[PDB]
Amino acid sequence: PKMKTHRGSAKRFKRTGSGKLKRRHGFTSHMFANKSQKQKRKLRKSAMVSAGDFKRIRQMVAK
Amino acid sequence: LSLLKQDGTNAGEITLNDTVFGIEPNEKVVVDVILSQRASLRQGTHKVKNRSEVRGGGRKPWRQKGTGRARQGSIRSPQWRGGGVVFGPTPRSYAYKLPKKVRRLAIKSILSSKVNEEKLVVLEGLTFDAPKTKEFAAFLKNISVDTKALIVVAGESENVELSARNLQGITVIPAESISVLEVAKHDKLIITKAAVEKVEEVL
Amino acid sequence: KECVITGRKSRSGNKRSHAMNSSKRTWKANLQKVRILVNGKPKKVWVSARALKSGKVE
Amino acid sequence: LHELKPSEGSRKERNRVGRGTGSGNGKTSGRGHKGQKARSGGGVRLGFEGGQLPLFRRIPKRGFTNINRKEFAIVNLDVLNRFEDGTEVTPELLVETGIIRNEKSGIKILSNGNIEKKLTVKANKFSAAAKEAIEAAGGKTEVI
RNA sequence: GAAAGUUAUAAAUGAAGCGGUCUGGAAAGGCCCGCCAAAGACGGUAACAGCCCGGUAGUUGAAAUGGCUUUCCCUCCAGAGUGGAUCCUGAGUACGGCGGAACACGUGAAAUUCCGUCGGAAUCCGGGAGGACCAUCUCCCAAGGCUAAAUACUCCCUAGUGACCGAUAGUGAACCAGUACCGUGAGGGAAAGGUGAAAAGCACCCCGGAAGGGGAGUGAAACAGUUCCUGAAACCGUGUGCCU
RNA sequence: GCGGAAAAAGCGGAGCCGUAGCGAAAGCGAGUCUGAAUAGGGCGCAUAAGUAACAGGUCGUAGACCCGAAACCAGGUGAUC
RNA sequence: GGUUCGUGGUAGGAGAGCGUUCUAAGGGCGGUGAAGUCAGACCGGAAGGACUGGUGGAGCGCUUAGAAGUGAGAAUGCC
Ligand SMILES: [Mg+2]
Ligand SMILES: [Mg+2]
Ligand SMILES: [Mg+2]
Ligand SMILES: [Mg+2]
Ligand SMILES: [Mg+2]
Ligand SMILES: [Mg+2]
Ligand SMILES: [Mg+2]
Ligand SMILES: [Mg+2]
Ligand SMILES: [Mg+2]
Ligand SMILES: [Mg+2]
Ligand SMILES: [Mg+2]
Ligand SMILES: [Mg+2]
Ligand SMILES: [Mg+2]
Ligand SMILES: [Mg+2]
Ligand SMILES: [Mg+2]
Ligand SMILES: [Mg+2]
Ligand SMILES: [Mg+2]
Ligand SMILES: [Mg+2]
Ligand SMILES: [Mg+2]
Ligand SMILES: [Mg+2]
Ligand SMILES: [Mg+2]
Ligand SMILES: [Mg+2]
Ligand SMILES: [Mg+2]
Ligand SMILES: [Mg+2]
Ligand SMILES: [Mg+2]
Ligand SMILES: [Mg+2]
Ligand SMILES: [Mg+2]
Ligand SMILES: [Mg+2]
Ligand SMILES: [Mg+2]
Ligand SMILES: [Mg+2]
Ligand SMILES: [Mg+2]
Ligand SMILES: [Mg+2]
Ligand SMILES: [Mg+2]
Ligand SMILES: [Mg+2]
Ligand SMILES: [Mg+2]
Ligand SMILES: [Mg+2]
Repeated sequence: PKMKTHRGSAKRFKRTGSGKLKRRHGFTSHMFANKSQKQKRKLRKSAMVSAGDFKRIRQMVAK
Repeated sequence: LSLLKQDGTNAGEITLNDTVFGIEPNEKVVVDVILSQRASLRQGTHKVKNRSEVRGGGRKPWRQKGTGRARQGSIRSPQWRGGGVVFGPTPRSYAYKLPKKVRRLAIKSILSSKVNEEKLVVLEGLTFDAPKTKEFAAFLKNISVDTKALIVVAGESENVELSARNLQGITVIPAESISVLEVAKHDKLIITKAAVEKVEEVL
Repeated sequence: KECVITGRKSRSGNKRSHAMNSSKRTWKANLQKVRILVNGKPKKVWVSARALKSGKVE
Repeated sequence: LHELKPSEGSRKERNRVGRGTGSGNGKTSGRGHKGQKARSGGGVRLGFEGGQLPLFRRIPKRGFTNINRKEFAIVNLDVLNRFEDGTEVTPELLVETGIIRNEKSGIKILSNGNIEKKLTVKANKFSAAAKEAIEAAGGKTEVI
C-alpha cells in the first residue's frame, strides 16, 4: 500500500523550491508578557527545519 | 539485398528501409528486452504453507517451564519437522515492459543484426496449393536453411502454417506478431516481400 | 416481542459516558399489550404506542 | 541467446545476511547486539524521538486551504518564439503544439525570457511584464 | 408444446523402417542408409522411438438422455394530438426535539442516511436538494415495487499449464488417514514409497526342531532373495603395519 | 481497457511527474511575502534536467530475520474425579 | 607496466568471488557405464575444483545469461 503522509506534519511544514522544509516557531501562543518585543519579532518569522530533524522526518512528508 | 523465389532462383533485388533494417544495433537494449520478454512468459504459480496455513498446530505442545524441554509454541513452528515454511515462494507475476520507444529500438536493432549477419532471406511469394510438410521441407533445402528459422508471412497463406507445423526448428508467424524473443530464438529469418512491407509499415 | 402493526422491536447501540466510554445497550419499542383484530377475530398482541397513535381497533 | 551480456553496472548481486562470518554479515546480520533495533519487527515509528516531544508537536499549525484556489498553467515568453510571426496564439493552439497539456484554471503568460516574433496572444491572464513585452515586440494581448 | 440444428455424455478410422551393422541381458543408443508428416503430443515397450504398441494431426460417429440456439406453435397487447374549469400524484409520512448509529467526517459550524422515543407538515398558489441557516437561482419530485449484463467466490466437472514439491518435501494423508493412537468429551492426531525387464520368487543336496545358513539353479546382477534400487555418518566388530 | 496465444505489437493521453516561485489566503509572478517603505530581510530566480523502466542499498505498511511467554477475548466440551 | 606508501582487527561500511536447485540458448558427456557413494600422496589465494580407481546402474555436466525454498556446529532447536 501507498505510504501515508503524516498529517500533523502536513499541517505545519511547507516545502520550499529547493526542497527544504519551512516551519513556524514554537513559543508563539500566550505567555507574551514573559517574552521581549525582540523575542516576539523574531518568533513571528518562519524558520527552516534543521538538517538533523530533516533526516529524521523526510519520509513522513514525502508527497 | 537479393530477393529469391520458393524454387530458390533470384527475382531481382528488394530495398529494405534503412530506418528499420539499417540502424546501428543497440545490443544493451536488445538484452534488456529479451530478459523482460523471458520474465513475462513466467506463470509464477508456486506456493508454500507458512506456519498459519499448515494443518493443526493450535495448542502449546507442553508447558513453558519445568519439563526440561526447549520452549515450543506450536508443532507447526518452522523448526519442527512437518512445520510451516518461513518465507519461500508466493504466487506473483514476473512480467514488466520497458518503455515503448525502447521496445521499438529493440525490434529495429535485432532485425538490423540479422541483415548484418546475412541471416535474413527475403522471398517473393511462399505459398502451397495444399498443406504438405514434404514440400515445405524441400523448400527449406532450395533456400538452403538447414538450421532453426523464423518464417514471416502476410498474404494469409494458411497452407504455410500447416505445412511447417511438424518441423522442429521452424516457426511461421503473421508479421503483426514479430517479436524480439521470437527473432532471437531463431538463426535464419525468412520473410516474404508482402511481410517486409507490413513490418516497415509499423516501424 | 415486536409490534404486530409496524415491526418495531429492540435494536442495539451505545451508551456513552462523559469521557465517551461506550457500552452496548438496546432501545426497546414502546410496546403495549392490547386487544385488536388484525384477522377478523380479536386477540391480545404487542402494539407500539406509535402504531396506536391515531386509528387502531382496541 | 547463449551470449547475453546485460549493460555493465545495470545489475548487481543482492546482499544476503546471516550466511556466515566470512561475508561480514553473519550471525547478527548487520544489526549489532540486542536492543529494540536488533529485534524482528523492531524499531520505533518514523519521527519518534524516544519520548522527547517530536518536532511536529513543538511547532504550531498554520493557515488554511482555499476551496476556490485557482492554479493557472504558466507559459513563459521564450516558448512563444516557437510560433511563426503574425500568428494568433490561442489556448487550443498552445495544447495542440504540446506546450501546455492540462490548462489548470486557465493559461497565464509570464515574462521570464524574451520574445522576438510579433504575435497576437490570447490567454486567461498576463503578468504586467508579459503584456508589455508581447506589445514591445509589436503584438496585441486579448484576455479571453 | 413441437421440429430442425448444434454441443455434452461411449466410440471409429488414421501415414511412415521387423532397414543394415556395432556394443549389449535387452537397442528406442552409436555408425551407415531410407521413409511419413495437417501426425516430431504424451505415454508404454528389456537403455533415449515420428515410422514397434496405445495413440497423435486430420477426417467420421450416437439408439438413449440432458443442455443450448433458432424457427414454428402457443400466449399477450391500444397510442398520438389539443386544452389547464375542477380532481389526483404514496401521513402518523416528511420533518423537529431527546438518545444512539451510519456517513472517510470522533457533535462538531454538521448538511446527508438510519434506529428508539416523543412531537408532528405542506400536499401543486405544492414539495426536496445544492454540507449550519436565510434569500435568489439551478437541478430534482421522497414517504410503493421489479429489473439482465459488466463484479465476488469454487465443494465440483472437462481440458490444459507451471524457471511449483519430489517421500523430514509436497496435502495431516503418494501407502486402506482423519486411520492407528491419545482424550470422559469437545478435540488432538502420526509413522509408513522403490526385488526384477520378466517371478524366471531359489527344484535338488547338505547342517539345523525351526530360524538361519552353505552349495546348486534362475537372472545382466542375488553383495537384486518378498520389503528386497542406491546405501553416507554416528555406532558395533574381526584382522594387523607402527607405538605403548 | 480493446486486440490477441495466460503472446508480441498496435490502439488507449484519462492521469502522473517535470517545465516557477512566493504567500495562511485573495493573489501577484522571476519574483513574491513581510512592511508605510522605492528600505532591509525570508524563500526563490539569475548558476534549466527531467521522466519511464530495470537492478543494488535503506525505510514505511504488512507476522516483516527465526523460535519463546504469562495473559486477554469469542464459540463450544466437561459434575463417569 | 613502473615508482611510492601501505596490507592486526570486534560492531560495522565497501568490493570481488565460490558453491547449490531451477530456466533459456549454445555446445557436449553417458550401458565402451550418468548421478550418487567410497578412496587417494593432484590443482587454485579462499570459498572450492579436477583426475584415477572401486561401488553404482541411468541419467548428468560445460559456456553465457536469468531466477531463487541458495550454503548450519550451536536455538535446554524438530525428527
Ligand atoms: Mg494567537
Ligand atoms: Mg493456527
Ligand atoms: Mg538435562
Ligand atoms: Mg510440509
Ligand atoms: Mg555480494
Ligand atoms: Mg565485521
Ligand atoms: Mg556462529
Ligand atoms: Mg545474540
Ligand atoms: Mg543497537
Ligand atoms: Mg514525559
Ligand atoms: Mg500407426
Ligand atoms: Mg550383441
Ligand atoms: Mg536400465
Ligand atoms: Mg525407459
Ligand atoms: Mg440523531
Ligand atoms: Mg464515524
Ligand atoms: Mg438542508
Ligand atoms: Mg426522531
Ligand atoms: Mg433535509
Ligand atoms: Mg451551499
Ligand atoms: Mg464539506
Ligand atoms: Mg412526486
Ligand atoms: Mg509427508
Ligand atoms: Mg530417500
Ligand atoms: Mg506428516
Ligand atoms: Mg530387508
Ligand atoms: Mg477481563
Ligand atoms: Mg453439560
Ligand atoms: Mg454419582
Ligand atoms: Mg602490520
Ligand atoms: Mg585486514
Ligand atoms: Mg555490505
Ligand atoms: Mg540432479
Ligand atoms: Mg549413497
Ligand atoms: Mg535455507
Ligand atoms: Mg545436530
